[PDB]
Amino acid sequence: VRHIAIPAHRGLITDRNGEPLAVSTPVTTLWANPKELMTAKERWPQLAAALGQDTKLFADRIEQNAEREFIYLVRGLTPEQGEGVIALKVPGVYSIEEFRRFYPAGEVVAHAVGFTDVDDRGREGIELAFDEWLAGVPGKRQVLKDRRGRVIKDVQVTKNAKPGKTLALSIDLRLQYLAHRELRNALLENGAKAGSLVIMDVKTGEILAMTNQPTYNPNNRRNLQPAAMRNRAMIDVFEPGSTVKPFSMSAALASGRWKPSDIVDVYPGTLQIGRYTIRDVSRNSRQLDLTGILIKSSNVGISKIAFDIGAESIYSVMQQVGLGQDTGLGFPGERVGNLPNHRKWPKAETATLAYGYGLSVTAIQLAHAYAALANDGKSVPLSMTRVDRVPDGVQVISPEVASTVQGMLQQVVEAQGGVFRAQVPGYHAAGKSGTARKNAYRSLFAGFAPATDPRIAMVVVIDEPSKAGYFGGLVSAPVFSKVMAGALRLMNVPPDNLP
Ligand SMILES: *C(=O)[C@H](CO/N=C(\CCC(=O)O)C(=O)O)NC(=O)/C(=N\OCc1cc(=O)c(O)cn1O)c1csc(N)n1
Repeated sequence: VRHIAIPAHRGLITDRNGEPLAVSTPVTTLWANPKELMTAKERWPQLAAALGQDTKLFADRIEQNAEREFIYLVRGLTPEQGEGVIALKVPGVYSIEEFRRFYPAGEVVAHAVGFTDVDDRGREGIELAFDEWLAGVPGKRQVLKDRRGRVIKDVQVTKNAKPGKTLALSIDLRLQYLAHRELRNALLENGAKAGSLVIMDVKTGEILAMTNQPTYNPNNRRNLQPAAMRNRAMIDVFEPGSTVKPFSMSAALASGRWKPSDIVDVYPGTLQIGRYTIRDVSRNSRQLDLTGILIKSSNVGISKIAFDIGAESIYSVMQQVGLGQDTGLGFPGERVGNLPNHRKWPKAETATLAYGYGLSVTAIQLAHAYAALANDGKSVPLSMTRVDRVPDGVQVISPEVASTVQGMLQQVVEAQGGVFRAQVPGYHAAGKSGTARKNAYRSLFAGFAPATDPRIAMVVVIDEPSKAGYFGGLVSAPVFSKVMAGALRLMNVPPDNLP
């Protein structure tokens, strides 16, 4: 080794507004030439103490490595701590300017921003996904070692350590803080195991917030269990249940055979498909219109519509909105989930698909799907980075069918017997709850607002609420209301519910 690489300054990660999220902070690494340290043995106890180390263990280490010309003493200390060891004037001890990451928002954006390893290389989240952009390239400086390893002179500074590039995230730190606090509070109040909350800008494909509970302080990574490190919104796959019925309804409305005032008979709240029985959660209905099917979350109702239209039209919509499909985000450990397909769709698979059983999705897929519906049936590619020029997007559902589904979803939140807990102060809000049985449950609420001209889509996933109430509308809906209210206010969205 006659040439050494100067660690590059890792690029700044900021939120959409330039609020710092990952900052490269100067640190100092101490290394030694054992052949030189072996000539200053009386100095070892002073040095042993200065680096923390036990006196005899430190000496054993230098005696074993006595023939080597380089070893690390201690990596990434505070510059002043490094200074304090250099000030001892121990022959063979040399310093290196190094970089370590500091995460100002800490636990609030841990899962999204991720973290770097010992070597300042991206390991998790955005740190890894954008490692090439962030890392830059180290620089080579020529050194002059006589023979014993003693540095005489820096001959030629050929290549300079090119710093990493800045990266602005789509995340709004104000919305992220609001989402994190409200999800944390919901978990406490419901005695929940875990939770996820995703906020999307419907017009840009931007992830405005992505929070998971439990979270970790990335700055104090020691002791940590992977349960708090899981980026659940992108990794945890679940059956979306009744939250996918608006998509089955979109295929119904696009077929030409269905209108919202159409009536379905769901009595007695059960439907036998030979060996299999479709069962409604509440079984006190007979005739329901299409909005009623969504309000009462009738699996029987949607299965009957599904038999009429075919599972092919339902599969298509779900697939086009991104459920069980690649998000193109390239995040570490990102699960794609599953949208089963068939040549010939059997009656049982048709029903289960219509009501969200069998298929598995991520919180991120569900939010993106709701964003397409909120964005007048137009799907915009997902983004974790600030979007300056909006991509063209794909018309996945017709503007008219999307507008009708929106009105129905507004009625799911507003109408008698609906999800009144999702209601947003001064705005019309639209959405659908879900309760997936795992005897444990996953509480879901997906929606968007203002129901008039939608701006933001939101998915709230509450994993295992241990209180008497577990339905998505009891558990996840009040979280949506609070976070949606705060987000509409922060983005200065005009109210649509005035006289
Ligand atoms: C939608 O998510 C449905 C219906 O329940 N949804 C509710 C409950 C509130 C209410 O309407 O009274 C909501 O909107 O919050 N979810 C289910 O049907 C699921 N589980 O419930 C039990 C169940 C499961 C099942 O497979 C079945 O055929 C019948 N029942 O009763 C569910 C759907 S996917 C999954 N893992 N669970």
